[PDB]
Parts: sequence; C-alpha cells; structure tokens
Amino acid sequence: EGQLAESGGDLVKPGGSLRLSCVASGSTFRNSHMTWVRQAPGKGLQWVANIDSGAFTTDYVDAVRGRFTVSRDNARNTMYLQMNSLRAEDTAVYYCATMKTSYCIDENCFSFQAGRGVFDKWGQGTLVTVSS
Amino acid sequence: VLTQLPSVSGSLGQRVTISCIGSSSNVGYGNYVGWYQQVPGTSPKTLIYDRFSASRSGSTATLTISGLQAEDEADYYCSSYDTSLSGIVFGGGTHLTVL
Amino acid sequence: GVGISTGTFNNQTEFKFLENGWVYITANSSRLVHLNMPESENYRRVVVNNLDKTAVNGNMALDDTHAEIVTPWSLVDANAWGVWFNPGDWQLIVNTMSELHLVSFEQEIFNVVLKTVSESATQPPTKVYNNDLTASLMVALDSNNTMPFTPAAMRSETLGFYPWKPTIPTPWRYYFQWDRTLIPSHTGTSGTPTNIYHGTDPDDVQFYTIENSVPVHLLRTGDEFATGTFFFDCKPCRLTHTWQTNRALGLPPFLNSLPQSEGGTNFGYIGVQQDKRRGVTQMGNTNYITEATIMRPAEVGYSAPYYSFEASTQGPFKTPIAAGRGGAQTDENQAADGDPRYAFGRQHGQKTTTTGETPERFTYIAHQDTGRYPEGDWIQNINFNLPVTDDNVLLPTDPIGGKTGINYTNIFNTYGPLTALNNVPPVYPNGQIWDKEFDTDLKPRLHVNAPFVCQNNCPGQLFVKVAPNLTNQYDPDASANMSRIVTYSDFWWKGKLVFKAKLRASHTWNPIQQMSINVDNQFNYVPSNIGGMKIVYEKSQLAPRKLY
Amino acid sequence: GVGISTGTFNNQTEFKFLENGWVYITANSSRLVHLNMPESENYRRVVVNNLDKTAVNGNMALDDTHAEIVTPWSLVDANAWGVWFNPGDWQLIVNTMSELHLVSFEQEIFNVVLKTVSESATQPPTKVYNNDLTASLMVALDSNNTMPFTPAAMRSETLGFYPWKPTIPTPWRYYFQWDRTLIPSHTGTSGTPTNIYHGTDPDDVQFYTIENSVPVHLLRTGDEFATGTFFFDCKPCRLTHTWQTNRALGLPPFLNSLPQSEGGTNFGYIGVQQDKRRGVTQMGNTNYITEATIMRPAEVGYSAPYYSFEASTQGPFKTPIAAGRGGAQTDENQAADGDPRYAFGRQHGQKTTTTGETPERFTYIAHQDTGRYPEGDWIQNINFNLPVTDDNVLLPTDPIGGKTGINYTNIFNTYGPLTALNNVPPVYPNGQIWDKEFDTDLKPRLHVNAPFVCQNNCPGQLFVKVAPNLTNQYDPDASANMSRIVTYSDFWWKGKLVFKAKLRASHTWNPIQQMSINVDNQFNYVPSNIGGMKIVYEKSQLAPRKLY
Amino acid sequence: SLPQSEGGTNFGYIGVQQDKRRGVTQMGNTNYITEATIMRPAEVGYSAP
Repeated sequence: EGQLAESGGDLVKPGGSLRLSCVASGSTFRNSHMTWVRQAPGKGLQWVANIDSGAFTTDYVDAVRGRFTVSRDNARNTMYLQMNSLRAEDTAVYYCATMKTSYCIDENCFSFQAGRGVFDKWGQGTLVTVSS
Repeated sequence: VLTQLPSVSGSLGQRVTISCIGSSSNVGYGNYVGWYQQVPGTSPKTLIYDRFSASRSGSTATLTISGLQAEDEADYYCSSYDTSLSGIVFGGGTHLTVL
Repeated sequence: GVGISTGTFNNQTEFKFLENGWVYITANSSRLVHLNMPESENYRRVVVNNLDKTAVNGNMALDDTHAEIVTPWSLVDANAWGVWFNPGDWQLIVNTMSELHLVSFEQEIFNVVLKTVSESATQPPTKVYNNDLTASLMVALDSNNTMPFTPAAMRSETLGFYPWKPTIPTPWRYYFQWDRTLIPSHTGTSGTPTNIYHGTDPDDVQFYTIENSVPVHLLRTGDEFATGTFFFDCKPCRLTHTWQTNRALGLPPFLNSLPQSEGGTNFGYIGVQQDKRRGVTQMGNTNYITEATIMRPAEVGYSAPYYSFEASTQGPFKTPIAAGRGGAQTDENQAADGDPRYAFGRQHGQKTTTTGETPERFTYIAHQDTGRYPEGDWIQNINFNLPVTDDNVLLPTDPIGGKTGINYTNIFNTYGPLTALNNVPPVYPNGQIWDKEFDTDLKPRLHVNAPFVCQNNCPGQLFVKVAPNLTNQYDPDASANMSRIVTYSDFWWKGKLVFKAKLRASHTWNPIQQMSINVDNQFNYVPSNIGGMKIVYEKSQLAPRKLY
Repeated sequence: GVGISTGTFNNQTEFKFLENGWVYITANSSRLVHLNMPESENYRRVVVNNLDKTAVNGNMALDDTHAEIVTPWSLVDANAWGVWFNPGDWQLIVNTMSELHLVSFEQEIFNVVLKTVSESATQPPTKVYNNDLTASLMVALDSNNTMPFTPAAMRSETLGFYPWKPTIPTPWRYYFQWDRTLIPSHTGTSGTPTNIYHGTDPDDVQFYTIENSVPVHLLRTGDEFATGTFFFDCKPCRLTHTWQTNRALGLPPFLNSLPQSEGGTNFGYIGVQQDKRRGVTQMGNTNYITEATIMRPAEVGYSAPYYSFEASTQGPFKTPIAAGRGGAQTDENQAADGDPRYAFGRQHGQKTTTTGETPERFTYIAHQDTGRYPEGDWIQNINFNLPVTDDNVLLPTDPIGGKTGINYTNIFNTYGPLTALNNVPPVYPNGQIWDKEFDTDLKPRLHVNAPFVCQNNCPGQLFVKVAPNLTNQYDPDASANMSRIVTYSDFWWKGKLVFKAKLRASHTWNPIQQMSINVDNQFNYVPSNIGGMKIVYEKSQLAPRKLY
Repeated sequence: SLPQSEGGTNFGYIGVQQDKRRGVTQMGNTNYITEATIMRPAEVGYSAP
C-alpha cells in the first residue's frame, strides 16, 4: 500500500522561513483529511494543523497560529506546510498523517459515522531545528 | 492537555491498562479516542482504529494491552478532539517497561 | 456471413409535409459504438462515501454518499436532442414549428466487429489486433421495462452528437437502497453533527440482473439486431413561450388622458383617482383598485423555497422548482434556482480540441416569464393601511429566524388551486427527450428534465456486453478474477426517431424572434482548421403565444 | 456459419397461471460451459485403495476402495435446483405453492467456440490463442440410458448456480465391479482385521464405451445440438410438512375440568382416573387408557438402526434412513443420522471470494416430524406392572453386549405394515431434482436424494468431448501417449425445465411459516463490494398439512 | 475507483473532483454536481406544517 513521505526538514536560522513537503502515495490522498503533527525530542506529541479534502477549511494550534500555513495540491498529490517566522520552539520531528473521517459502528462495518480525533496513517517524518 | 500516566510496568505475558483521564467536552465526552504506539525514532502506529482492546469508559478511556513482549516495550499516546479548542489534542504519553 | 454487411449507415433528417400544416419529422442517427470488455464479470455492490467532505461543518450540500449495484453491462442511451438533430435542423424546427409531438422510435445494431489484442513479449513492447470470428456480443433489450430506468442525459453519458466521431456506451449501474442520516450544520458549529451511514433496510433490497430479467441475444460478426418500432403516448410539446404574467391578463384600464407628443417620457394617465375606480378585487375591505390589486382569473407561476434541501431515508436533496428566475434575461449574473445548468464534455458539445478535465457548462435561461422575482415580493397586514408602516409589512429585506441572509421568500410557497404553469422547454443539444412516469399512485404534473413524459411505457433500455473469452487455464473454483482474452467490439448503432409538428402561423403584425447565424456566433457551427467541433446551446421557444 | 449465432441466451423463469389454481412454471437456464481436451483419449481402469487410512484399527468407516472406469468424456449435468432457480423464485415457489410436478426437460448446445493455445519459444514465457475453425466438438446424448446413471449433485459437480459465471462439465467416470472385505475393529483390537481387495468377478464385468453405445454428433463452430423435449412420469411432490406424530392422531380426550385463568401455570384435567377410562387399546392385559397407550390408526415414522454399516461384496456402506431426527429443530447440535449434510464449493453456493480448499457445509434440518427421539424410547415386559422395575424395562441407558456407548435403539428396527412416512423434501440449491428408479424386480418405496423418481426412464445424459486435434507426427504404432494440439472449447448450454404446481389455500385462522428476508440474512442474497456471491440453503416444506 | 477488498471500510470513489463533474443541475449559479444537487425528474413526497 502507498505511504506518505516528508521532506524539507533541517536546521535553519531563527526568524526565517521554510516549507516542508509531504508527498502522498495511493488514491486516497485526494479524499483524506490531512494533518501535520510535531514531536519535540522526548516530548509529547503535539498537533500542528489539519486541512480537509477540498481545502475548504484549515485549523492550527495557537502555538503556530499566524506562523504556519498548511496547503495541499491534488494535482501534485502533495501537502505543504509553510513555516514562516521560525521560532526556537519549532525544533522537533514533524510528521504528516491522515485523520480518520469515518468510523464504522458494527465490527464488520455495515454502518458508518463521521468523527474526528484519530489519525489513520503516519508518514516517515522530517527533523527541523531552529538555531544559528 | 489531557492527563496521561507517566509510565507503567509489567512482566511478560501479563495484562496492563493505560488510562487517558481527560475532562468533559474532550476525550471524556462523546468524541472518539485514539491510541498510538511508538519507540523513540519510529513513527507512531495506530493500535485501535489484535490482542489489544480499548474502552472509552465514560469520562476516562483505557487501553487494555495483553501479551507483553520485548517488543511493545514502547511509549503509548492518547489523542482525541477537544471542542473547547475545536482541535485535535493529545495526552502527555505513557511509557511501558516490560520485565 | 462474415463478408456481407448487415445494414446501412444513415444520419439524414427528413421533413415529410402532410396536409393541414403538419410535418412528419424523421431523424435518423447512426454511430460507431466502441465497447471494451467489462472490468469484472461479477456484479458489485459498492458503497460510495464522501464523509470526508461532509464532515466539514456547513458543507452538507456536497453529500455524495450512496450505494449502487455496478454491473458488467454497458448502456446504449440515445435519449438526448443532440443525437438526432444538427443545429440547422433544430433551427428549422424552432423557427417554423409551433408544437412537437413524439411519435415513434426504433433502433438496431449491425456490422458487429469483435477483435482481440495480442501483446508480444518482445523487449520493445508491441501489440497486434487480430479478429475473432467466433466471439459474440451480448445484446439485451428490456422491452418489458423490468430494469431501473437510468437516463444517461442527466450525466452527459448519451451517445455522441457528431455522426463522424465514434462514440462509447456508458457502464450501467443502479442505486441500491441505503439508510443515511445527515444533520445539517454551519461553519463554526460546535462538535460533529450526526452524520451516519445506516446500512440497508431489508424490506427495500432489490438486486436486478440482466441475465435473469431479459432475453440476451448473442451477435456474431454476421448477425444483426433490431428492437422494432415503439410508439409514444406523450402529450404534445409547445415551441412557443408565454410572456403574460398576472399583470398582463384581461382588459387594461381605459386611459382618459392619452399622450399628445412622441417621446419616452410622454406617458398616458388613467385619470380616475385610485379609490374612485371601477372593477373587481379580492380585497373586501379596501376601496383602492389598482393594477396590483385588481382581480385576475388565476395565478401564473408560483413561488417556492429556493435552494431548499429536504432529507429523507437516503439523505438530503434539493427541492426542485418548475420555473426559472425573474429578470435573468436582463442580467445573466442573477441566473439562479430553477434555471437548469448543463455540464458536458467533448463528446456532447465541448470543443473537441480542448485539453483538461474542466467541462463545458451553460445555464439555460428559459424565455417564458413564468418565474418570480423574490426581491420584489412582500407581505402586508390585513388592514391595508397605505402607506404601510414598518410593523405591518414583511419585506425581502427582513430577517427570518434571526438570520440576516435569509428572508421569508426562502421559505415562501404559493402553489395553490389557482396556479398555472408551463412544461420544461427542450434544451439543445444536451436536453433529454423523453422520461418515464413514476409508478406512484399520484403522479407528478410535470418533469423538470424532459418535455415528454411517458404515460404507459417507452422503449426499453438497450444493454451491450462483450461475452467472456476464456483461456485454457480457466478454473471456476478459483476465487481469483477470471482469466479472459483481451477483447473489444465495434458495432454500428442506427436509430430512427419520428416526431410530428405543426407549422406556425403569423398571428401578429410584427415579426417574431428567430435563430440566425450572425457574425458573433459564426464559427460555432463550422469546424476549426484542426477539425475541432462544438455544439453550442440553442433556445427552443422563440415564438410568443398569448396566454389569455 | 462461422459468423452466425446458432442460439439465444435465456435465464428467465416464467409463471403462467392456469385453470383452478394450477400454475405452469418454465425455468430457463443458460451457461457458458468451458471444456478442456481430455488428459488421455483412453478409457482407464483404476482402483483406489486407501489401505493406509483403514489400516489404523477403527477407521473402517473411512473406506474409499473402489474400481472405476475413467473416460475421456465430460458430463453436462443440470440435475440440481440451483441451476434452474434463483433465491427469489424459490421464495415464490415455496411460499405460494402446495405441490409440485415435474413436466418436461430439454437442452441444447450452441455457439460452439474452439480455440488452440500456442506457447512461444520466446525466453519469457508467453502464449497465444487462435480460432481453429475446422476443429470439432463431440456431443453424445444417451437417449436410451445405455450408460450408467451418474448424477453430479451427489458430488457437488453440477453446472453452476450463477448465470453470469462460466462453468465446467464434470469428467465422466463410472464404477467398475470389485470385491472387497473389511472386517471392522476398534482401537485396541489385536492384530490386523482382514483387509483385502479381492479383484473382480468375471461374471459381473461391464465396460461401457460411448463410441459403441451412443450416436455421436460432430459440432463445428457454426453447428448446434438440441435434445428435443423430454417428458417425465414422476409422482407429485408436496411443499408442505406433517407435524402430527402418533400422539396427535385422532380424537383428544374430553376434559372434565377446563382451566379458569390464563397462563402456563394453569392446565386442564381429563378428570377420569386412568384405569376407569373408556377407549380402545392394543394392550389386552391392562386397563389403563393413556395418550401413550391408546390405539392410533397406524405408525408415523419408523425407528431404524442409526449409524449402522452393512457389508456386501463391495464393502461397508451406511444404511440409509428415510426420516430425520427429533429435537434437532430446537438444538441444531443434535442434528444427526437421517438429516442430509451437503458440502459444496464456490460454483454451487460457497462465497465466491473465499480462499481455501474447505467447502461450505450445511445440515438440512427438515420441518417434518416423522423422525424419532431414541432417548425417549423404552421396551418393557408383557406383564406391564407399573411402576416398571429395573429387570422389566430396557432403556437407552442400558448397554448391549457390554458396550457402554451402544443401547438397544442403535440396533432397533420398527418398520412394519403400519408404517407411514413422507418423501424427502427438496433441498435448495444443492439438492438433486430427479433420479432413476432402480432396475430391480422389487423397487424401493422412495429415494433419499431426489424428491422425483423415474418410473421408467428420464432424460439421457449429455457427454461432451473435444475431438482429437492431431499433429503431423502421429504414429498409431507408437506406445507413447497421443500427441495433440492443445485445444479447448467454450459453448453455450441452454436448458428448459417445466414444472406444474398448485397454489395453496388458507385453511386456518393463523398465518403459516413463510420465507422472508431479514436483517440477519439480508446480505446473503446480494453481492459484496468485490462481487462476492453466495446462495444459502433455504427450506422447502414451510406450510403445515394435517396428516389425519 | 472501485474497491479492492471486502469489508465495510473498503468504499468506492467517483474520482472526478466535484466542481469538474458533468451532469444537469437546477442550480444555475454553481458548478458543483453532487447527489444532493443533481437534477431529478420530480419530487417524491412533500413537507407539510
């Protein structure tokens, strides 16, 4: 089965800008809610952002509000995270993941309902650091 | 941020429970709950979307692991969706030590 | 046999002139239909879910969730105007005819070719197309209408409109029942509304198969097929539009002061003060007689909720409306609910040399002024004190339910025993010709998609399928997909559709509107230097007829 | 001709209603049959001898030893319900029909396609397929029933039950005569029980060849074969079941004390002491008249030695029983001797997408109550002194021959002149439709495999083969196997089976059991998302009828 | 895009992005064609107060 692949993570000067990429393989990317999560070394998993299948809405955490910008391109079958105004706190490993939009009720899944809060698949990840 | 236990430990082959004790309008409310496994340097793996089991259990969810082995001696994370923030939130994570 | 043809190509349109101003219109269509073998011989029950799109709050209008049986058969659908008439024939029909009767329809398949693709294992790949003189094409005609009716015009999947371009059929599928609930929300709505796919109700399950319900003919390269002639019973259509609204019905008021000089601003005056006038009104407590209050025989058109979505067993659906918007002719940007919008591809009108997935779209602004202008509507109190005070009038500028962007017109309905309205006008080329009447106990007065609705029955859908061409290694106890030789078919489909029309008479002094090729639209009706062709849309009810 | 189809595909089931509630059912079945060339053109004589499995003491019931003739011909057999009816038609039949008659049968083979496979010398394996137009297919209808009767339903080898899936014919073989002794034993029996295959008795040898007994038709790609209608003379079949055992035949005793309040806690009382009662009994030395001792007109059902194996020249075989068990209707796990168990593959009802050699199996628990409940039987001394003492009563808890697991019922036969029983109920889809009566001087009263049995004869078997397609090096003086061009055939088999049925009537106040789709079984009757199909077993004799 | 394995979570997909789709709608000011906006022959049932 197809998997995601992150790229663009690296040490960069504080206060600069960068752009992380997440290539998607498989036909489900156009149909999937995409999310970015970040994990500081030995710290707890931290949600970064989510964007729906049709780019209708975008959500972020306050820690990245007005600083990060999530976008997607179905023609390129890829997601991007523009990390402008980099700050020391951005040093972490960033993953792109799929949010499960449908959860089946019966164990054999003869009935489905919408939901949020579970990530179905995870990418490889890329390391970002903020220092001179 | 949801409250999650610091760590738990148990011998091989036993049964353990890792609890997520978030509040209402959060994991402790009608929203779904998710659990992930990760060893430092590896992407989290979604356990419950076979020996594992899970239960939201009202205001505090729980993951019942069983068949502890050398593998699975890893960290486990709890996630959900919070309405007061209208966004995905995570627990602090919990480590498992397999004796 | 093998070298003897089984039919003749024919795409001519004939106008046989009868007595008493009637014309027998014979539209012959002929196409080269190309059909690949199906993806899998097994019927599938597929649940399409777009719960990702709908989960976004406020996006409920974009629901596509459903369940459908997908079949190995392909549908040959010719129920579209563009399949039968070129722009010139339509010009003649609309400019000269006043009414159009659907008479008969027959179709046939001939010159069946079945071919097999053999791909070599040579390091540079190569493939050769051999013939198969024994393979068969399965043709099923559902003359008893035992199968769900699926008009392809609604998806722009009918045969092509160009006689010289080969066309393809559409894979056949039909809805399988399902239970689905979607509670609406809006942007900023907290939490996740109830959005659920409930499965299937056993009492409604229906799994149709062509093999069990229809006789299937096997056509080898020397065989032919003909459905025979079916005869319609649909009501006659009118190629004339009505302009008289309620304000233009009856005897106008006598003018006591006629104008004395030419000029746009030199108006005439009725003279008698509005409360001293004569006539009849449905206002039993008001002395005013005005063009807005005077009694009229009945109501032309009706008002209905616009962009109203109603939910049921299967989920939400837009409430249809039988008339267009008001004033859209003056400003196309105001074209809205009620004006059908057709999207189509390179087979059905779009420039054949266009690149990209974007389709060609147009909104049909019907000529007939049966629509309404909700911004000019209003309600006022029974007491009828004029000028009306704020508290005694509800306006389109008034919020309903606390919403600033929704007013009473959005939920207003005036369909009543006095309502009168017209049938949907034909849409060329992509409009549907005929449609099947519902099997309900009480049947709808009109269909929003076809000008001809089928009282008893009308021609059974025609299905084609490449018969399986097995390899020696076949083992039916294997769970894997059947091993089939790559096979495809090319066959000529010919149809004859017979209408009857009346030739229009000039009732008035002035000339009437007509369709004409002009410098602005000249190149839409001729090919480009690289052979590109397009079929732009044309209006069908140019001539006006008096309503009353 | 090569390019002309010789037949049409049909799988419709037609109900034509006649006078006085009689309804004429015509089941059309059509299949694309795929046939490979035989492994060898020679009639083999082969003996299977599973001495290794039976050598383990106590495994005698697992015997498979037999001598058989293996032929190059394949048998096209359609003697199963699934081949002719889909679940919905079966629902209609069983729900609305009371009795069923077998009327006629016919079949034809058309649209013969013959192809040959050539494997290239190219290093990466590849192969191509060519239409051998001059090839031939050998058909043979045993119109006189000269060949041994070998129904395929017993081996789950009939044509497929799905019209839209190609099917194969079973390779034909028939039993040859052999002698075999198998002395039974148990785990712990010393030494080796006599276990020997004695060969063949010359006086019983019978070697049948199609080429000598049947006229063979050579069908090329443009030829067709048709058997012609055949007519059955079988007995009628009942789609109803009998609930009355011996305890429910005749006039119930009059109750002198009826209850006064509802509920199961309140019963009735006969009110006359058992020894002071009036009636007729067959117990000439007792005065008690009880529901267990009163005279009933006859005996419904019969006790037979269950799991009894009898040995003859050919070795052990289970004794067949004409009735099911009792108590299995409430607890399926008790389903036991007398209830047929069907094991089948993906052609005949098992899920078409399951992977594995394990067949799908089911035990058919019949609705009729003609069976027995051995744990409730007992014998007692002629004196009949009550309560019976240990020495005067034989119970199922008592052993025979010192065996703690065998009781008297295991060796008990109560078939007699008063025995009344019913015919086996049809089993859908895997049940055999008709069978041939034994050619014995005294014929059996019923057959356990098909509801219809053939008094004189019934339709001849159809054998298909691919005629040898010789190379240029063929040498009949060579001992090695014949060298042939790899060839195969795909031909369409069509069949028409005519039943005659009677519509049922409402005899009682209450409704009766009817087949119906529900949420529990809803998905058994529809395809899966990848095309997974199945046909689950459905009972036949739903309605009750009063036995007396 | 048809499903490739059994089970509920294996749905099918229409493939074409919604605003690039083809069909007839009674909504003359939007390019979106969905099962909720596509034109249907008529209305089954009705809402009443």
